[PDB]
Amino acid sequence: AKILCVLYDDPITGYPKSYARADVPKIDHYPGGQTAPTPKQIDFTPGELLGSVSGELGLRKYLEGLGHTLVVTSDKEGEDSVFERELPDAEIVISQPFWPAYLTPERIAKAKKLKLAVTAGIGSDHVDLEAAIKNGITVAEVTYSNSISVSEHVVMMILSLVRNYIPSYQWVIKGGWNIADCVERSYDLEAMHVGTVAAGRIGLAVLKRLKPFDVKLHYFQRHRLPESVENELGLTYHPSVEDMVKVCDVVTINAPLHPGTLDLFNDELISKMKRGAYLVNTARGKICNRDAVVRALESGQLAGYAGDVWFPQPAPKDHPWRTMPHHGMTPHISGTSLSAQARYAAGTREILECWFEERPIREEYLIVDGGKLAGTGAHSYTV
Amino acid sequence: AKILCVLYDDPITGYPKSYARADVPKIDHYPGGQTAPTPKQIDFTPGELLGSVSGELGLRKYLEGLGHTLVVTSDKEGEDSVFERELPDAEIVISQPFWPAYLTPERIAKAKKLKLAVTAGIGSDHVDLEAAIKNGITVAEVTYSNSISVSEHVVMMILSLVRNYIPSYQWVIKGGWNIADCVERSYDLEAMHVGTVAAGRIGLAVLKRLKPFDVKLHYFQRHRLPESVENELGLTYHPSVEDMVKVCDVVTINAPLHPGTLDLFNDELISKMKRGAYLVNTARGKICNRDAVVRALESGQLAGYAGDVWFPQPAPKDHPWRTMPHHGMTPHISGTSLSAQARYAAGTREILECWFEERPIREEYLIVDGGKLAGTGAHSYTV
Ligand SMILES: NC(=O)c1ccc[n+]([C@@H]2O[C@H](COP(=O)([O-])OP(=O)(O)OC[C@H]3O[C@@H](n4cnc5c(N)ncnc54)[C@H](OP(=O)(O)O)[C@@H]3O)[C@@H](O)[C@H]2O)c1
Ligand SMILES: NC(=O)c1ccc[n+]([C@@H]2O[C@H](COP(=O)([O-])OP(=O)(O)OC[C@H]3O[C@@H](n4cnc5c(N)ncnc54)[C@H](OP(=O)(O)O)[C@@H]3O)[C@@H](O)[C@H]2O)c1
Repeated sequence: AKILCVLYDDPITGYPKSYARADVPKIDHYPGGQTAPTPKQIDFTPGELLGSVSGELGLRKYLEGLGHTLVVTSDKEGEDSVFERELPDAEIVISQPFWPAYLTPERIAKAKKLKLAVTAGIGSDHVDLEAAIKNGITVAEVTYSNSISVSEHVVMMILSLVRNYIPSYQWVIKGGWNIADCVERSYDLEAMHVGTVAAGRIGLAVLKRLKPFDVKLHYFQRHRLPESVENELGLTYHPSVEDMVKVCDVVTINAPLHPGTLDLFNDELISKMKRGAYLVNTARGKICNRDAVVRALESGQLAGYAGDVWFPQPAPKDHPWRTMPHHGMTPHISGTSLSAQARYAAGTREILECWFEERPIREEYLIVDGGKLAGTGAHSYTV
Repeated sequence: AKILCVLYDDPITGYPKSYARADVPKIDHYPGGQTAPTPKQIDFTPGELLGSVSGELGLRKYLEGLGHTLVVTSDKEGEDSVFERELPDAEIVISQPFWPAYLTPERIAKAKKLKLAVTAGIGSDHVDLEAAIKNGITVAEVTYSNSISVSEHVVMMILSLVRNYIPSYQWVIKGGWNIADCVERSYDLEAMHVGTVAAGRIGLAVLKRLKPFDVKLHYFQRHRLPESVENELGLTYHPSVEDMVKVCDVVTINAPLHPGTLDLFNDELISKMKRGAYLVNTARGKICNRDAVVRALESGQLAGYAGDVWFPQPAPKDHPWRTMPHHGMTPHISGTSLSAQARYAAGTREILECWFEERPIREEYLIVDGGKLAGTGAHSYTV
């Protein structure tokens, strides 16, 4: 069998020979009890670069040792590329959302042998779920593997927007001081109203982290959390996005991309937010209308916007989120920290082992299986 | 009486005509129960720029209503400055740590009428305390007014260093994507060992905010906290800084500048930290040896440094912290967010109202009074 694995390029300075620290903390389990991934073995040391071409997610010796062939490449765009050329032979396709091999219906129609599409990470919107259901393709992702990582990125970006971190760092590099230029748009987060769209693995983790900042917490999702959980964190639930955003100084989006959330934050919804509200989006790019975000930033309806997710990915050189005012963007990185890579690489291997040993894949990893949304997919997604 | 007040310049784009938001949250008290400042009146709306020359800390109408004069300038360095020229006459001198009117022994000795030195903010190391003591000068500061603001900046900076926020932002601006370049030094904070030097108003607030990030917490002070709080936040006490930093992935400094902390983090102490440790200093610049920090970053002993405090202030154009590798600096801004300004501006007025009506200044505002360290000064400072 042939496994088709798309990963991002090595660093332009070469694949690293050393690292800033000697190791990473050992993460045994996640909040709520889900165990860390359980592959029989890992062919890497946590802390190493696994998500790039040279890292191979630590998969080669395990796969080739079973008699399979593994194609690793970063070349994912075009019909004469390595990905789309190898696709008709692939039984298994793997890729990361940070450098996603888009599985369109046209590409799935060509992938005659494809049975398993693995998201090395969290979030399978780059796969056409409707077409995968149609063709009997199983879709899995490493649920929870980088949820905590993203929640850290969120609190970081909220604080950077509100406190005006990045323009202030820029005065340091320009040789200035310019206190009044830094702080004429610098506020404390303390006692602001913060609301999250979704209170799942990331959302709940953001709410727990936000709590000791003494903010007023808000959340909107289709199903409420346990009342006991709400009272312990001081949460107000809202039946609609609209009802939540109208009283929020800061909004975080932590929902998956599916028809319920596509183009959710458009001109209309953003106009219902508070004047000068801050918007953070580490979820998926297309949940916010690209031009509606730019446009509320230029007017001041949004005081700032930040996130790591774009559409498409990679973002083109002229993508307007690069140049819109008052942003604190990164490329899609929060879920591919070295710490997180250790977890979703182990989880990717666990899924493969389950596939090739004809053991069932963890129910929480599943998105679609047997021609339907299944597992976490039926809980979090819509088609 | 004459009040001489030193403030930073208005923005180079002009004193703002509008703000990103309509108001800021009203802060009633601080954690632990200390009330917010209690002036009889304020002549500003919270959220306005008060710490620049045009803001005047909202003091002019009040002071001139009583027949006093108020002289305001930013020109503060050297014997040939508006500040030094106006000083021999002043009964009261006010400045902010972010743009500090340094009250050396020489300047204090020439201030023939000086009886009160107020810090519009927190931290009175810019006043020579021994000379104030000897000359019978009251030194006061608005205790707690921006402690929470700094605790926010700290967590922002820890996350930025560890997750590698700023270089990844620059890849966005350069038109790139470059995941592996961003994340070859990107880590999660989760389960790292983090310790603070001091667990005071800032340091405790830092520890409370870091706890739900699931770090292992450490601290060092001169006075150990009781069991109740050490057990409630999972704190490990260390009897010295040396003992703390050798087990810490991340170190925060949150003590005042006095002889017990001057040059604390020198080459020798920094060399006992873990290889690849991250160092955050929102406390005072001189607590870290300027060149030792540069050396440790150039050698990889420190994986990152970040803070907002420099020496001297303003830092000159060629100050090596602007250009050392792997920094996430800002100018001195954390304690002068618009929200923090409302509090210490109200606190400056409360102190002046107490001065002129011969009411006692809040003991906790006091640093030196009656020829000795007093109030908070005796709790936190040494001479
Ligand atoms: N590097 C990154 O930036 C990064 C990394 C990982 C994940 N992500 C994104 O973040 C998504 C979620 O992460 P996760 O680990 O927290 O997954 P999760 O644990 O399954 O949580 C998803 C939550 O979205 C809720 N929600 C679903 N549909 C909604 C809707 N139409 N409106 C409002 N809320 C809705 C769901 O709750 P209800 O059923 O009650 O509505 C669920 O609680 C992922 O799918 C991925 O797209 C980004
Ligand atoms: N904008 C800014 O960046 C900003 C704003 C405000 C303040 N600051 C700086 O941060 C300092 C602290 O702020 P704060 O609000 O937390 O004042 P604070 O409530 O008095 O806290 C002072 C803490 O320093 C401790 N400490 C004192 N001497 C020490 C020593 N020799 N070694 C180790 N720890 C020592 C004290 O604990 P022990 O007595 O037990 O040792 C105390 O917990 C301020 O003095 C100021 O310089 C910066």
